[PDB]
Amino acid sequence: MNKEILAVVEAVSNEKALPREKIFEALESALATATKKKYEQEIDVRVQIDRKSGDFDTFRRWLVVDEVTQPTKEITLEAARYEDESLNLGDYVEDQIESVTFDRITTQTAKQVIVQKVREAERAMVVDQFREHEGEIITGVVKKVNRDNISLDLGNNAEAVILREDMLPRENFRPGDRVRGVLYSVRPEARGAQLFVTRSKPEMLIELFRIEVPEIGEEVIEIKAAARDPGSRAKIAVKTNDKRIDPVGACVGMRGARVQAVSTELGGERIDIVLWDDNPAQFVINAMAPADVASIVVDEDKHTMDIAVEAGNLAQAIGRNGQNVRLASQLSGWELNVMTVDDLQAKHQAEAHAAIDTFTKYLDIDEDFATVLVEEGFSTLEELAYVPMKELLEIEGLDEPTVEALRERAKNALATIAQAQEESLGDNKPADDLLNLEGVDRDLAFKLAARGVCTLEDLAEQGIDDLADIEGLTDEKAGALIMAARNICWFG
Amino acid sequence: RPIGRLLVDACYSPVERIAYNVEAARVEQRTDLDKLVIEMETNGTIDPEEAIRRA
Amino acid sequence: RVTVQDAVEKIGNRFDLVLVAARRARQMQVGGKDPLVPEENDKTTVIALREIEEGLINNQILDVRERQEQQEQEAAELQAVT
Amino acid sequence: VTEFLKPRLVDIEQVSSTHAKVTLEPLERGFGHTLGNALRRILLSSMPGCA
Amino acid sequence: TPEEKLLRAIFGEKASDVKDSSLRVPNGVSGTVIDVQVFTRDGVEKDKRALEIEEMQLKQAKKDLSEELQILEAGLFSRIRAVLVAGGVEAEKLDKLPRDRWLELGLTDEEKQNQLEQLAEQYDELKHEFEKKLEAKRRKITQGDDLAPGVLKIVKVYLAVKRRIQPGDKMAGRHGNKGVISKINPIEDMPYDENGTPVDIVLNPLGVPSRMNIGQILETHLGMAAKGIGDKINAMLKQQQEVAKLREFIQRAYDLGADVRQKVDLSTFSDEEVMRLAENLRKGMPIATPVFDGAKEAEIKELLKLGDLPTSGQIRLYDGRTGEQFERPVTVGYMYMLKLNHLVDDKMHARSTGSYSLVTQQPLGGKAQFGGQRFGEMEVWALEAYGAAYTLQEMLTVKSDDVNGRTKMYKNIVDGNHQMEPGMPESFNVLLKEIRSLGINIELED
Amino acid sequence: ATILAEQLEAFVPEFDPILLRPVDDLELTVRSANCLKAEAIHYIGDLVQRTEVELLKTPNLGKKSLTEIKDVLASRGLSLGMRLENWPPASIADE
Amino acid sequence: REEAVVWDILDEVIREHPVLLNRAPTLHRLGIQAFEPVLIEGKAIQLHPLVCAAYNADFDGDQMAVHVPLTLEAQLEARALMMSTNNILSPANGEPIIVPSQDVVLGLYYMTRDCVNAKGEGMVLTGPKEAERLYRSGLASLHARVKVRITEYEKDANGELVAKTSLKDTTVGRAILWMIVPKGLPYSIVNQALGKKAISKMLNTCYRILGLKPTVIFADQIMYTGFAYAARSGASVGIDDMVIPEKKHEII
DNA sequence: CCCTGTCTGGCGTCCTCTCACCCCATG
DNA sequence: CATGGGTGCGCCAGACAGGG
Ligand SMILES: [Mg+2]
Repeated sequence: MNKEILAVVEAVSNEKALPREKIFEALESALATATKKKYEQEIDVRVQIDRKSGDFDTFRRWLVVDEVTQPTKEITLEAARYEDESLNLGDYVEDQIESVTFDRITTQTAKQVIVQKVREAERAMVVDQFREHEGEIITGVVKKVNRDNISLDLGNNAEAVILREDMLPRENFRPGDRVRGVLYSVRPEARGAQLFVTRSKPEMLIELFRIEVPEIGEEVIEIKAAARDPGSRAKIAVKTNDKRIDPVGACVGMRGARVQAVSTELGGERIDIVLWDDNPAQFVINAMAPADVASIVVDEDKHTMDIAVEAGNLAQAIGRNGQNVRLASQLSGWELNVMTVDDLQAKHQAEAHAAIDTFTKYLDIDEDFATVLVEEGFSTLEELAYVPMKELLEIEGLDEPTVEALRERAKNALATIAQAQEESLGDNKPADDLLNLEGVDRDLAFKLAARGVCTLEDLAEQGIDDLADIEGLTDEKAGALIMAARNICWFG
Repeated sequence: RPIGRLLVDACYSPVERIAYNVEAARVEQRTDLDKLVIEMETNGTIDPEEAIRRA
Repeated sequence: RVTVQDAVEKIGNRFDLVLVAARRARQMQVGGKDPLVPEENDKTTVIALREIEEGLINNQILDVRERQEQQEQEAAELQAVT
Repeated sequence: VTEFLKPRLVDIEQVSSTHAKVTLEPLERGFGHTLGNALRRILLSSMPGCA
Repeated sequence: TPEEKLLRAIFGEKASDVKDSSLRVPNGVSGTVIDVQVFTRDGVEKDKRALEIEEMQLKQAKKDLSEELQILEAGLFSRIRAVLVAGGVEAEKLDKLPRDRWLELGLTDEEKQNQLEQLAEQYDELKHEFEKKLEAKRRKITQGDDLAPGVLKIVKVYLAVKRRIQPGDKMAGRHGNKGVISKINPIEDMPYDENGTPVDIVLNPLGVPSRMNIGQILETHLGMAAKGIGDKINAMLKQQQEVAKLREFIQRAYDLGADVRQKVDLSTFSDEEVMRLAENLRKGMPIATPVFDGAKEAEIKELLKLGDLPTSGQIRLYDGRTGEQFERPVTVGYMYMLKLNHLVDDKMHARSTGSYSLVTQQPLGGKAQFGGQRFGEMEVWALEAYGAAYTLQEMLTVKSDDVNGRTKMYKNIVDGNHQMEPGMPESFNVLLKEIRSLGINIELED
Repeated sequence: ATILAEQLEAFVPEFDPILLRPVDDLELTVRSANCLKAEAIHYIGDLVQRTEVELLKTPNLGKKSLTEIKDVLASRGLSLGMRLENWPPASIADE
Repeated sequence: REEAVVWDILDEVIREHPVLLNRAPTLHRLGIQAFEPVLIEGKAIQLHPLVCAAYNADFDGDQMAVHVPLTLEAQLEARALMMSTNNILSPANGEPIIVPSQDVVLGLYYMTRDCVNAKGEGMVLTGPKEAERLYRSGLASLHARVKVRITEYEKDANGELVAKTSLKDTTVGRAILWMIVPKGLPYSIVNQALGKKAISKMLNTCYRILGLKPTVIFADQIMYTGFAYAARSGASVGIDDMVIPEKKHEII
C-alpha cells in the first residue's frame, strides 16, 4: 500500500529515466480529471500525492483570479485572502473533498497519463539523444501502407511517416519490410507520426555517401552541392582540401563499389560525381559530364550561361527529357542554355546586330562606330549610360567630349523610351497625368491611354460618347471624371 | 425532467364533425348553379369563418 | 429487378445460373473488378444477373478470362525474371 | 403551426408522347388524396375546350 | 497494472484486476415505477431506504388503525346521541362536557343505561384492542421474513406500462369474428354518412356466409337501434327540456314489444331519478337479449322505427377519399368489440447474434432468453425441395452450430466479404460422443 | 391549378428596468441578502456600483457569499463595479 | 442508441437482399418463400395477400418467422429459386397457387357483370379509356351493356403480335378490366362474368401464352383492381339478404 | 413340423408464448 | 451431512410358444 507507491515510483524512475516529480504531477492531474468526471457539475479539482506514503488528498480547487468568469472553478483574490492571507493570483483554494477510490477506472486513467508523460519525457529524451538520427538515415519497419503515405515503426512507440512525394517512383513496400530514410523534419504530432522521413530529397543521397565514404564522415571530403531526379539520376559535387586525395576516386571507390552501393539503395539511380571548382565556368563544365563542352559564355546580369557543344554531343548534353542540363543547372545554381557551336555563333551575330541597330537608332552614330562599341563589349544603352568614364576612354578613337556626348545621348534615349511606354500604358506618365482626375484607378488610366488619352488635358477635351466603350466606365462615371479633369485644367 | 410532471396526450384539434350538403341554387336567375352549405362542429375554440379561411 | 426469366433463357440449367452469378459476384465484390454494365447503385448480385441477361458473361467466358488473366500474371512474372 | 411540408414536382417522367407521369412529394399524411381528387375532378369536366 | 495494484496506495482494499461492474438491466419496455418492496432476512443491516419503507408502513398502519378507532368511535357516539333523544334528554347540556363521558347523565336503570354500559364495554374493548393490535402491527412491520437459503434482501419493483393499440394487435367481437387490426387510418378517410359522423371500424362482409355467424349482423342492427334511442335522449336533453317529454319518450322506449317480462313504469320515479336515468342513458340505451328467448326481427324493426333510423338498418355512406357515394347502401351499427391480450409487442422478436447454449452450441430458445427461431425439420425438407443448397448449408452449419465457422462469418460480414468457411456442426460431434460412450465405435474414415 | 386557385381568391444612465428591482429578487441565500441589507444596499443598481473589495469589508460577508453574488449577477448579465451615471433616479429618493 | 444516420445505412443493406418468410406449420415447399423487405413503421409483418393462399395463412392471429440468407450463394438462391415471383404454380399439379382468393374475386364479379338497365344503357364508346372516364365522371354505371371498340392483339404468327380491333357488345366493367389484361390474351377471357374458376384460368392462360413476367405484373394488377372496385362496390351483408322462401312453411 | 394363439415392442404433426417447481432426513 | 432407497389406447408385426 504505502511502500508500494515508493516501489512503483522507483521502478518507473529507473526504467524510463524520468524525474519522479514529473510522474507525480501527471498522476495528480489524472486523478483531478477522474474526480471532475464523477460530479454532474463542472468543478475545479486539485489532487496532491504525498511523496513518502503515496497517500493523496483531493480538493475543490478555486483558481484565485482578479475577475471571476466561472464561479464554479474561480474565486476572487479578496475572497481567497479571507480564508488564507498568504494566497496570490494564480494559487488554488481547497475544500475537504472525498478522494476518488482508486478503482480500475482511475487506474486506467493513471496508466494513460503515465504513458503520455513517458512519451513527453523518456521518448522525448531518446529523440534528443538520437540528434544524429534526427537528420541521418533512420531505419524503420513498415507498419502500414496507405495510398498517400507509409507508416514506419522505429521502435520504442516512435512512428514515422514517408509521404508519397518522399518515396522513390518505383518503390513498392509491404508491411514488415525494412526501409531506410533521412529524418528531414520533426514536428509535434506525438499522437501518431511526428517524424517525417524522405527517400526522394537530396539529403538522402548526401547521408548515404557520408555512410559509404569514410573520407566524407571524417570531413576530409566535403559535398558542396547535390542535384537529384529521384529514382532516375543524381549529380553530386565534391571538394577536398587534401591535395593527396582524389575526391571523385574516393566517392567512386574500388571499381565503383561505393557509388554502386548507394545506387542500389536508391533503386538503381544513376549517380554522377563531379569535382567542385571555385570558378563557375569550370564547375559547369564538370557538371555537364559526360558531355564535352566546347565553349561557355557567361551572362552575369541574367545569371545565365550559354554552353556550346559539338553537334554530335548536343543530345548527350541535354540528356533524356533535358535531365542532364536540368541537374547541372540545379547543381550550379545557374540557368544553362545548351546549343551547338554554330547556333552560339548565330546567336552572338544576331545579338551584335540587334545592339548595332539599337545604338544606330538611339545614339545617332554610324554603323562602323556602333560595331566598335559592340566589339569593345557594350550591348545595352544602360552600360553606355552608367559605365565608368575610364572604360569608355580606353576605346580607340573616343575622346572625353565624345564620351560625354555618347553618355548624354544614351541617357536621353533611355528617358525617351521610359516616357513613351509610361504614356502608352499607365506606368508613370498616364498614372499621374491621366490619373489626376479623382476616381482614376491605374487600370482605367491605362485603358484611357490605350485610346490616346494620356494627360489630364486629353481627358478634359473628351465627350462622354468618346469614352462610352471603355469596360468598367459608366456614362455617369465618365461624366464625373471629365468634369473633375476640366475643373483642374480650366478652373484651377 | 422531474418526477412530478404528468404527461397527458395532446389532441390539438378543435373540430369534431364537418358535414357539407350541396344543393340547388335559385338566388341567381341563371340555373345549373350550386350552393355549398357546410355544417361544422367546433368545441368553441375556433371561429367558423376563421376555420374556413385557414382551410 | 423482379424476374430472372431471361437469365435462365440464356443458361438453361437454372442451377448453373447460381454458380455463374456467384462466381461473377465474387469477382466483382472482393476482387475489385468493374461491372461490364453501368449500374444504378445495385448490389453485386443484381449486377451479376444483369450481366447474365446481356449475354456477355457465362461459364465459358469466365473460364476464358480466368485462363487468360492467369497466363498474363505468369507471363508478367516470367518476363520480370528473365 | 401553419408551416407544412411544401411539396414540388420532383420529376416529370413523360412516357412516350401525348402521355405524362408527374410525381409530387412530399405532402402531409392525407394531402395526396385531396390534391389528387381536386385535380382529378377539375381536369375531368371544368377544363374547357372545343370539339 | 502497477496503477491497478496502487489501489492500496491512495485508498486500500487490495488490487483492481477484479472486474468492477454494476448489474444494469435490459430493454424492450417503458414504464413508471409505481411500487417498490424491500424484504430483509433478519440479522442483515437495514439500509436507509428500507428504514424509509418501514417508517412509511408504520405511519400508514398507525394512521389506519387510529382511523378505525376514530370512525367506530364516531359511530358509537352517534349511537349514544340516537339513544339519548328520549328518556332524560338534555338538548343544551349534551355538548357542554367532553364527549367521552356521555353515560353519567340523568337517566335511571332502564334499557338505556344498560345499553350505555354495553357501549362502555365495547369502548374499553376497542381501547385495549387498539393497544395490543398496534403493538402486534409494529411487530409485523419491524420483524424480518424467512427467505431463501443464502439471500440478504429481495427488492421487487413494479413497472406500469400503458399499452395503447397499434397495427398488429388482435381484436374480436363476441361471435368468432377475429382479426389482426391492419391499418390505423386518419379520421378523414373513413366512410361517413349524410349526417357527418365517420364510422369507427370497417370490417369485411365476406366472413359472414362461409363462417356462418349471422348473429353479429342482428347484434349490429340492434346496437344501432339502441344508439338511435340514445341519440334521441341526447337530443331531448341537450335542448333543456322539462321532465315531462323525457318521461314520455323513456316510457315509449321501455314498453315496445310483445308479452315481455319488464313492464316498468316511470310514474314512481318522482322527477329526479328520471333526469339521472337519462343522464345514464344518453350514451346509448342498454338492451338485454336472453339466449334462446331473444329479440325477434320484427321487434328490432319496431325499435329502429322508434328512432328515426332506416328500417333495413342500412344507411347510404359516402367515401372519405373520393367524397362520392358508395353504391348499394351499406350496413352500419354498433358492435361490442373486445381487445384480446395477444398483442404484437409481446410476440415480435429479432436476433442477429446472442447467447449460445452450453451442451450443444446452438442458440437458445424463447424470447425472454434472447433466442432465435427454430428452423425446423419441415423447413429443411422445403429447402431440399428447391435446389437451394448453400442456403441450407449456412442455415445449419454457419448460422447455427459451428463456432469457428460463425466467428469467421462475423469477421467476413463486417469486412464486406460474403463468404462462409463451412466446417462441421459441433452437435454432430456430440452425437459421436454419445454413440461412442456406448460400446459402439463410430468414426470418420479416410 | 390555375382554375382551382382562382376559385379561392375570395377566401384567403442607470442600466434598465432590472436596476430598479430590490436585491431580494436575486434569489440570494438568506445570509447574503441580510448582509447586503445591513449595508443599506436595497436595489440591484446599488449592488452593481460596489466593488468586490468593498463587499469583502461588509461584516459577516464570506468568500462563499461573494461567489454566490457574482454567479447570480453574471446570470443576469451584470457585473460588480459598473458606474451608473445619475443613480438613484429621483423616483426612488422618496422611499 | 439508434441515431439518425443508421436508418439510411439500413435502407442500404435491406435493398436487393431477400429474406425467407416461413409459416410455422410448413407442409409443402411453398411455405418458405423469399421476399424483398420494405420497411414498416410498426411491429407486424405485412404480407402480400395472394401469397397467403400458398401459406394457408389467414390473418386471425397468425405468426411467421423471417430468416436472413447470410452468404452470397444464399442470396442468389433466395432470388433465383425461392423468390415469390418464381412460385406461381403449385408443384403438386399444374394449378396456379397465386390464384386471387376472396375480396378480389368479389370485386371482379361485381365489376364484370351486367344488369338490364343502368346509366348509359346501349351507348357506344370509342375505347376502354373513355369507358373508365364515363364510370368515374358519373355518367354511366359499372355494369351497363355497351358497344365498345377494343383492340385485342392475337399473336397468330410465329412470335408476332397482330392487332385486330373490333366492336364488342360488352359492358363498361369488362372494358375497364380490359385495360389491365396484357396484349396477347383475347377479349373473350373477360367477356364472361369472372367468378373464381374463370379468373384462375385467366391467369393460367396468361402464363401459358405470355410467360412469367406479364403474369406476375398481371397478377398484381388483378389484385389491385379487385380491391379497388370491391371497395367501390360496397358489398355488405344484411339481415334482409338471406331471403326466406315463401314456400318453406308449406313444404314443412 | 404346420398353422394358432399370446406376449412384448414400436409408433403416433409443427412452430410459439407464459406459468410453477425441481430428494427426504437425520442420528 | 450426504447418500440412497396404477388399474380409460389402439393397430401392426414379428418372435415365442402351443397346440394340432
Ligand atoms: Mg391461421
